[PDB]
Amino acid sequence: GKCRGLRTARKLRSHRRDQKWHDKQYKKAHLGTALKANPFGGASHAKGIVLEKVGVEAKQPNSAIRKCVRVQLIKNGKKITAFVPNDGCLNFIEENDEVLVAGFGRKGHAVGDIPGVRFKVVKVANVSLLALYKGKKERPR
Amino acid sequence: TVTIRTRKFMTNRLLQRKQMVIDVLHPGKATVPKTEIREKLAKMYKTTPDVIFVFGFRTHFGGGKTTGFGMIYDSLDYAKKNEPKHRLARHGLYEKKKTSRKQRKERKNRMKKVRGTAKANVGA
Amino acid sequence: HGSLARVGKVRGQTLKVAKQEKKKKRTGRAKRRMQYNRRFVNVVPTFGKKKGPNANS
Amino acid sequence: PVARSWVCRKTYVTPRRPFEKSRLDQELKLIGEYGLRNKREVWRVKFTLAKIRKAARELLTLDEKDPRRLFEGNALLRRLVRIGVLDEGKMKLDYILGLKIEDFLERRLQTQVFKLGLAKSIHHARVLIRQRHIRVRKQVVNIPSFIVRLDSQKHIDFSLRSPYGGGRPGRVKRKNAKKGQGGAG
RNA sequence: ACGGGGAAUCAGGGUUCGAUUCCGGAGAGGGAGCCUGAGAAACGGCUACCACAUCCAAGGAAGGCAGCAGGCGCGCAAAUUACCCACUCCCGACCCGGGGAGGUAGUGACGAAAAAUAACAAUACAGGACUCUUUCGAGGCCCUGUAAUUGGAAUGAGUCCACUUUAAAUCCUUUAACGAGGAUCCAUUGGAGGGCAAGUCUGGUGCCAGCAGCCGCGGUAAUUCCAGCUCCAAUAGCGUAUAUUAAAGUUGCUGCAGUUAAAAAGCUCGUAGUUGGAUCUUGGGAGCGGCCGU
Repeated sequence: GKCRGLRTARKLRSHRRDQKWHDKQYKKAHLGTALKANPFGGASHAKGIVLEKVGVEAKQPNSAIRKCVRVQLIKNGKKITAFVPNDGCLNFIEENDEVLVAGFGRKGHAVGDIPGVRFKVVKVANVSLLALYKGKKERPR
Repeated sequence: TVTIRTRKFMTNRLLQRKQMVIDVLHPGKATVPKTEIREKLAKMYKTTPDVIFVFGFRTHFGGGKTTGFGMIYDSLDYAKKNEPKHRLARHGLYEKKKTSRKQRKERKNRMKKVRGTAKANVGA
Repeated sequence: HGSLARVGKVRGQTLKVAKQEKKKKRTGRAKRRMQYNRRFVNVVPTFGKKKGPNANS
Repeated sequence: PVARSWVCRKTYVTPRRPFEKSRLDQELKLIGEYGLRNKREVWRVKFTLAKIRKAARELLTLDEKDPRRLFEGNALLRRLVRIGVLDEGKMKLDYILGLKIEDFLERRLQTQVFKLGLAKSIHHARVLIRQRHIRVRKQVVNIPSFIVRLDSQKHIDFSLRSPYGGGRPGRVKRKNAKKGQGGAG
């Protein structure tokens, strides 16, 4: 602190109050703009409907094709490219399927090789994509 | 070898009864039925078994000992007077109506629809 | 290379081996005992360096 | 609005680094020595000691001959002494900090049932507790956490009801004796 | 954003949460007006309007679950159209009636507590005490560990008579009888390049498929993908996404920084704000312990 007056409580509090806005992690949480522009509307997960299956070219170094899924969210009507996890799990996603969709892990930031894809597909037609991959549940059709 | 030591013994002249916490030793065999404890407490306190009401037994873990609460009234005319109706009914000397509260309430709300003597002609 | 057509390529084309028959692993304190026996009661002071449990150099 | 308690608290804390080799292999040294079943049984003891050891730190800040300290301190000392962890010779609360996890593991029923020699191992001891063969002052104790009061140590023996005592002989013997007379004819 | 008592985290300071069982407030689809009464601007009262919606012989009538269940819808997201006034209390003219208030079961891995999933011996074996031997080897009186080796002794998961429980039941506790060798009465969940505990093993793929919080792995000896064996970690739980706390001395009062890493106004005056020099009583009187103490 740069005012050690005994009667300086408000300058020290009112400075700190003003300088907390220059923090990212604070400015984000304490404005509507981060919580509005969030496609999930501040929710953890979100059910949406697959409208196409999309190949996304991996980043500069490594070079695969990352199989993601273009999603119309129910609650918002908003557009999302959400990644599909492990080997050969895009074979489990028929078009126009209700998929439960979570974040990727970095609180709405793009992960690894996948440019501007912040989401993974968790369940497809209310059946878990780990259970389909392990073959425990069979896809109800 | 089923033994009964009584405990917290108290004489309520204002409900006309003895009351005591009943410690029952029964090592080897099960929780002994209330009837047997009632007969075994009658011969203990020099009374008839009919004016005794002995309930709420919780057998200690391991099970060589249980604890219930007991009452010995002076007369059956006192017993039947100042005893809760469910604990009389366990001795087969009280009967309550079979009709559930769902029937009584649907009757009550149908009886409010009609006024006067028509209130009798709800249940047939 | 590889469009949407190559999905589940490598998962498909592995010689699918069925699991071996195991005497089932003991669970609870029977296991923690067995772990304690593998480490602190049996083994000897070794020349140079002590090896890892899964070690197969 | 209901007549329920709700009051409940954790009895352990998970350690900050989940893979300290030095900790992982000192807590398995504890589990082997004293025949516990998971690291929760160790973090449970460590947490009780840490709460005791927190309360002690709190009383040593206070001035000597403080009424709250003298009352609270003696109350803590007579408790640790009563369970056989600390000594009557050493009941002074700067010794409470010089006190560790083996002192509490020694007083749990599993280890007393073993170190009285009416069990064959620490793992056999849990079996004898779990299978309700042992008692403490005519009370059959199912549970090996049971910390033994210092006065209540000598009254650990078999149950009167168990076949190890003068009890009704068990299921396997009685079936093998009935099969033995079904085998003889 | 109902407030608070409080909750989480936590060296010391803090930060975040508090719709949520106690207190106080507010509202009964939205506004508004009022009757009765001690007490209401009441909604399980009434009167309109607005919105919505029911019945209709089309003239009319009836409605208010943010009470208990239950239904639709909305969603990532939340249970039975159960039994009971016996407990707790409340209401009434009332020892007697009534109470979806409340209690009891049902659903319930929100979460918390305890705590099974084997123990013990005889053997093969191996490592470590000893007489002894250069080495081998001998003995096992002593130990300790592993083999779907064998052997009885165990006790409850379950099955289940009875009592107990209780308004009547249930569960628990007690207790006849059954109830275990692959103890098949079968422990998962995630990992095994580094951070980070644990394979430079084998088979497949060949910058593909995929993994990968980050750094990275994948183009023909892949420690990272897909599997097998193996090993590790937590364990009846374990992973994931998101808010949030510590870690963050990366919001800094404690406690940060500002020549060059981000940063001192171009410079000065200047009012509120903040901070502000030194100085105003001391010596002894009374008493104790061994010059100093109360």
